[PDB]
Amino acid sequence: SQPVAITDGIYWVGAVDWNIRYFHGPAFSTHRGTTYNAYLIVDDKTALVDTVYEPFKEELIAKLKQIKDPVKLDYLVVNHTESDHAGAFPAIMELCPDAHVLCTQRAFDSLKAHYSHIDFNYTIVKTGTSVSLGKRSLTFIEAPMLHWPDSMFTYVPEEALLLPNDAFGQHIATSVRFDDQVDAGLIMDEAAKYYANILMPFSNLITKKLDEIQKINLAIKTIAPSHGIIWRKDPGRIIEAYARWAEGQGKAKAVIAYDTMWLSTEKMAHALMDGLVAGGCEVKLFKLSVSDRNDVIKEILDARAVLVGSPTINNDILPVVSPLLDDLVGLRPKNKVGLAFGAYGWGGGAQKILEERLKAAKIELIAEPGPTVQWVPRGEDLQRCYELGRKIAARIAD
Amino acid sequence: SQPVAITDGIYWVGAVDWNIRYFHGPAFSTHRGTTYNAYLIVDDKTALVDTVYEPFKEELIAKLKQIKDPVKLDYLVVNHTESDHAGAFPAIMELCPDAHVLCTQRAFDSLKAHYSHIDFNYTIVKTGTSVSLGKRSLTFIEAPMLHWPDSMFTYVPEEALLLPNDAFGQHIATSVRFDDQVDAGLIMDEAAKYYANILMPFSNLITKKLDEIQKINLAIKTIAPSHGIIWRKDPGRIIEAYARWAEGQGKAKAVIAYDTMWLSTEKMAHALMDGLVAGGCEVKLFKLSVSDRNDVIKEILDARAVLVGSPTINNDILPVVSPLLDDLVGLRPKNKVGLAFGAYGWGGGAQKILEERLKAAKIELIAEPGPTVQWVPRGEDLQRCYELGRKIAARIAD
Ligand SMILES: Cc1cc2nc3c(=O)[nH]c(=O)nc-3n(C[C@H](O)[C@H](O)[C@H](O)COP(=O)(O)O)c2cc1C
Ligand SMILES: Cc1cc2nc3c(=O)[nH]c(=O)nc-3n(C[C@H](O)[C@H](O)[C@H](O)COP(=O)(O)O)c2cc1C
Ligand SMILES: [Zn+2]
Ligand SMILES: [Zn+2]
Ligand SMILES: [Zn+2]
Ligand SMILES: [Zn+2]
Repeated sequence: SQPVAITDGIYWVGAVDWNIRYFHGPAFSTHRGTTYNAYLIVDDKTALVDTVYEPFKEELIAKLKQIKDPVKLDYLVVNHTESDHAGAFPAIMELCPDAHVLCTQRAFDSLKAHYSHIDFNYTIVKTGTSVSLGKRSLTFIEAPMLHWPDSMFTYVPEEALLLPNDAFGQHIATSVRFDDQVDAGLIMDEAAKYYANILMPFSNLITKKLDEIQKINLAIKTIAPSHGIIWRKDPGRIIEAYARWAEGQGKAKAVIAYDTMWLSTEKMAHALMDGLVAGGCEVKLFKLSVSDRNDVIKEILDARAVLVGSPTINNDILPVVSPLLDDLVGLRPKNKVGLAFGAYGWGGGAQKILEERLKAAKIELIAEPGPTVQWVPRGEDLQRCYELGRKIAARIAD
Repeated sequence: SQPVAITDGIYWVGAVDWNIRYFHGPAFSTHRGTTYNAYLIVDDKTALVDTVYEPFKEELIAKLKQIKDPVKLDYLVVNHTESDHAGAFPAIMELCPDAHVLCTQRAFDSLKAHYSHIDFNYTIVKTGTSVSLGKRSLTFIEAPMLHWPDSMFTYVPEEALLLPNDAFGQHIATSVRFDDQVDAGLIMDEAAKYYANILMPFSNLITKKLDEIQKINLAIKTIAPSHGIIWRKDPGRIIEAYARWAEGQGKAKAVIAYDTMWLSTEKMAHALMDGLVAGGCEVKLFKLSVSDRNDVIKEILDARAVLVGSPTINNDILPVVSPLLDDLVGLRPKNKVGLAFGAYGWGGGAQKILEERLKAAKIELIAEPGPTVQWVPRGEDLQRCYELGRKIAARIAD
């Protein structure tokens, strides 16, 4: 209800969403809700950075009024136009028709598309352009595909404050606002779940952007994303993390996701696992119909190996295994080795589909024609899987 | 606990599984449990038809012993070798090592695969072979792929009793055993849920099989499946139902399955629905992340149109929509018209995938390049969808 000062004249005026359990419709599971972060920079001219998810506009406005009532607003920065950040645009614009919009070109197009019927003053910004607010100013950095084509970060020189919008955020609801008021390991895990499910496909763009920021030698003292905690005590940690994740070196870990109807594919999953562990490798095993897809993807970000298994039903794979596969193809895991496996009763069919989809995700099969078994595994069948797991372990070496 | 007599000398000795909520691993959802039906025919020689899911072997044996304790068993018929019916094979075979197995060739192969280490006396049966038990006898009818390659039905002429194993069954748990002690509409619906998710792919085989039985002019006075209620009062209904479902004529109904992240695909689903309803069509609308895939498939059995929609995320379809698509390809719905639709932000990509998978399920698209919208629908966009729903209605005619 109350705004929170990041420093004098700079306030967090977002909204906390405790009860939301799924983001992007079904796409992302938020076991602990999330927040919609918006920032108010007060000066000779005052600027509001991003807005809020439409259902929380009241909270935005109520917080704005707590800093200064008749909401002033000279500039309204729109770093991103998805709905969780631009949904309260009509309301804010209605509250200050004179507000000057600062956004990218693609942003401007999106904004006219999602709202039209709303006229407003503006200026398309590009990497490097800068507006002054008086004592402080805000410069911009275009971030195409650093989630969306319209994406961009805002930087406040005078304070070394970076406002990347989605980048560096984590989906978590707390009444506390800063990284130093939260458990280090828990918040870094949320951050990884975030990266893995949203930024994984743009890993190469992340390093490029990180380097650009590195060259220009930008001083970053605090990072305020659009979701979650504000990295005020140690931005370095999250920046180093993004670099490692985007590089994709990985860790000597393997994720095995699968499902079964009568346990044979499971017995194979188990043997494969034993081989992987014997080869000195950490293993995470997921029975998909009982695990969270986003929690599985998060584990894959650091894994060097991804094994997926399934029996064949009606000459296809088991439908619970589909989500993970189409999600992998779209997320484009970088630098991963893999394997498909599973049982069958007569003709088979799921193995082709599994290898097809795994290759479409650019994951290199450690073995064209993966382990397959008819009806039930026998001693040598499980032994072969064990050896295979041992092979994968040797390659994921480290 | 107690066996139930179907008629003197013929008893139901199966087990009721009240708490199972998912069958075939994740594949089939059993909102109300299921049962594993097995029958004991007593005569000069006594025969047991099918056994029971391994975890319920004690109930089987306990029931057998209440009929006659030293379990006698001269013949053990194995109509089907999946585990829900042959899981207690070891235990029965160890209780009567001399039992004579009567099964198909493919059954015999499966049996040696899933068990080996168990030898038993037997005789491969074919359509027409018949064994006598004294006063009554049992004749067999091979039923390849009427679910499994090893499937077959058992017929007891003296009583006009058909024991089809899975065919004609329904996944439902009740303490009552017969169709006349259950609501007609509820049991027929469960029967349809069953047919749609298991038998839909073999609808052509179903009519052939129904015809062969028709010509041979078999007197069926009672049908005792391997799951659910026993059709003892009106076998006709369930046989006529299978005929109509297998035929695939359908009904003037349309199923629309979809999901969205921001509501545009939903608004399109809505428009398409209005057109379909305006054209005199019944419509079932399913938001996939909140509906039961099996419940959705059941509705498609009767539908003449199947519309599937999805926005595009990372150049792919939304992962929640995958299960239904791969399940439709494998189930091969007979004689269906369809359409794919959805929104997108820039490049698109889900429409291609949707149409491909829809074709792969041999569903005739009522329009290659289905309705697609960028960002949000505008008036003409929804109008167009409305017209399309209107068009499909016209074809679904009736
Ligand atoms: C409804 C159902 C449909 C099936 N369809 C096929 C099929 O099309 N092709 C095949 O080769 N096996 C088929 N099977 C057999 C399974 O692939 C086989 O039983 C396997 O051992 C099960 O693997 P699991 O124990 O890992 O679940 C089917 C089994 C069931 C229950
Ligand atoms: C995480 C996320 C990833 C996206 N990826 C793509 C993409 O690869 N290609 C595209 O054309 N649009 C993409 N979009 C844009 C959506 O397709 C677009 O916003 C659409 O309007 C959402 O459909 P809906 O309102 O039915 O949920 C993406 C949107 C989000 C939120
Ligand atoms: Zn409040
Ligand atoms: Zn082990
Ligand atoms: Zn009991
Ligand atoms: Zn309406």
